[PDB]
Amino acid sequence: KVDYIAANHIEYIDYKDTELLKRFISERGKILPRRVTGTGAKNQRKLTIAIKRARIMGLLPFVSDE
Amino acid sequence: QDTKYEIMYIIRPNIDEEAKTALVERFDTILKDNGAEVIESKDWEKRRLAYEMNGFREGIYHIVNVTSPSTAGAINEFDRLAKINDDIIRHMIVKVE
Amino acid sequence: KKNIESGVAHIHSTFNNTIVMITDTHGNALAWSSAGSLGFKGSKKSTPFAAQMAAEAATKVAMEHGLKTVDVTVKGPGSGREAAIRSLQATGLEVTAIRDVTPVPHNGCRPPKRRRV
Amino acid sequence: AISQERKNEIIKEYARHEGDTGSPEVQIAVLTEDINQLNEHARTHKKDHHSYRGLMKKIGHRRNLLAYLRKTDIQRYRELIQRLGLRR
RNA sequence: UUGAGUGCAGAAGAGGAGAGUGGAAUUCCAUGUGUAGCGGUGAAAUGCGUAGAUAUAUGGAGGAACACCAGUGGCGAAGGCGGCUCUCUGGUCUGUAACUGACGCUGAGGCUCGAAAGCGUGGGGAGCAAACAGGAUUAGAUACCCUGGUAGUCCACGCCGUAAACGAUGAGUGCUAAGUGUUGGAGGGUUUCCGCCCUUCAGUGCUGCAGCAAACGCAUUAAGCACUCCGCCUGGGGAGU
Repeated sequence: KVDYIAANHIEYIDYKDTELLKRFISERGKILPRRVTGTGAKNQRKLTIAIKRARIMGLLPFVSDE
Repeated sequence: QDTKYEIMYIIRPNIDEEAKTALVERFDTILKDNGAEVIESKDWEKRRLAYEMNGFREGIYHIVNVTSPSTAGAINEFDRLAKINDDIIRHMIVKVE
Repeated sequence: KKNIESGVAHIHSTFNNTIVMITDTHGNALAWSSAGSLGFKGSKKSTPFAAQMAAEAATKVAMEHGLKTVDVTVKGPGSGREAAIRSLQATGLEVTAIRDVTPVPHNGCRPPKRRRV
Repeated sequence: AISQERKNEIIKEYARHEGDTGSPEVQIAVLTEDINQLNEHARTHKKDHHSYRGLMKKIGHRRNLLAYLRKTDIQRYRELIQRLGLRR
């Protein structure tokens, strides 16, 4: 019942579209489980791979609490 | 056939105007001379970082796409000089599909 | 002395003890207290009263040197985490921001054995 | 191992006629090529146990097809093994 | 040409080996502040500390495991595999129906793989911890509890070949009501369907009918109905001696 994120016919995550990517991190900086944000089955994987690539080149934080 | 690559890397802010260009062209060269087809180069964005790396908080984001055969040494030679250089913070080669 | 009037207070409380130290933003140490010093012993130093008295015996001294606001650092899963902050706000201070920092690893350590009693 | 280039190239030098992707001569030629390349890979990384197993399976399958080729005709069998050069 | 296999078109994956790389955390070290305790228990003690401890801030070093995503989810023949990127590499599934024409199944001896503990040779050593030491409880405690700590745990190449190595359920193949979720597909209608509905292939869980079972229960993922090939058993001890 929770609408899928990819209603817009998106194909490639590209691990750089940080605007596109902020929908799924925790307001603290963690990751949000599928059942929480109601996402796909193969979409749950590439999301994580993208953001893990991003968390190395600095385009995203590891910890955002301070 | 031949695969695809996106080689993004970081450059410090304290660069000059010439050093940047000489570095970029030098890497273009060492890319070519090992059988790469350097398609294009760009400068993504003058960005800061969400956390420091060594003594920096910002860096220039350059990027080049290149194709080559699999046994083409045009990648090993790149990383053999990127990670031993000085003005480059990090980098990440990725297959592009 | 020197009337810095701007600093941070740390809180660190195990299952069997509690401590509070107040320093500046850097922060070079200014004033601290603990239920260990206040005469309590052992089987009691983990009670929501020792927190009150440690907090008081620290703040009543620290604010002398000149200090009105402070920041709060809360480690230490325990039982004075609640009484301590309120007790700071009781003897006339300006607890303003509250951040919880508890060291959590990314799974690179071996904890000890489980206890069999 | 091989890619469609030589995979398609060889199946025309042992093709009995046009479109012989069956033809127990062609299958064993292809398997010979691939087990050669896998032998190379194994000599390189000689602790990849989870692929030496596939090597074994391919060897067995080629053995079986050879056995079948022999018990329906002999001249084909001999002429092929003299064409491919195997069978110690 | 239906079983098997190959071609052509697509799909998923913590399947394996090699080469580098990231952050958080614990600890040791350097320095600034800083004053009398810290830590531990059912209660206590041993212990570290005024040669300035715990705390706290900055930087450095080193080894190891990969927080969240994480799911009766995935892959592998089993043992098992979870940070990231690259080079080599195996297997499975759905579609089409080009092609060979039964090429199949099982499989004593043989060969390969084989958790953890263990041995050899050379490295490496942060945490944790058999042996060991000290402290406690006890009539006694060479044990449970606490403070330390050596081999080991990691890496390369050899060796050994064992687990409740478990679903205590050998493998191939075909037939016999339903309902319900979930991973990966291919088709058909509605269609912005990429959000429904219908048909089908492959795994994967729960309930349940015939039938079976000494009961407990199992039931298209049979422990039902049947054929083929293998292994094993015949009272408990003596003893896997």
